[PDB]
Amino acid sequence: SMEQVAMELRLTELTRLLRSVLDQLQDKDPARIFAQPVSLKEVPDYLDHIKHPMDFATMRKRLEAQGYKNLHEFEEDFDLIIDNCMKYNARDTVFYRAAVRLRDQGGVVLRQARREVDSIG
Repeated sequence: SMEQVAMELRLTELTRLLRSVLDQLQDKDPARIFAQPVSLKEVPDYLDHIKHPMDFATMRKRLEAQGYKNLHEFEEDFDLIIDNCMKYNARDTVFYRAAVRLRDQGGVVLRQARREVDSIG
């Protein structure tokens, strides 16, 4: 139908905007701490601690399959990256501190993304 196509064009445009948001968030991780999944070869107990692991490559795969229907879903995955790290790693670690900085800096980007998504519909 024509409606399905219009819906698909909106999803494609949301995907465009989320790709730009993802790129901007990932620039706030210059150490690439959150770039890839935590390795189960190197942290064999990880899934005993963290039930829903997340990282920027896994988000990018979902994104390019147009798997985020709305900004809320995308933010849920970003929040998992941060929140998983702040539980697994202690406060005094480069990892925890990297998450805090990513959270704080990403807040600004996500604030304007919400306005853009609402604004453009």
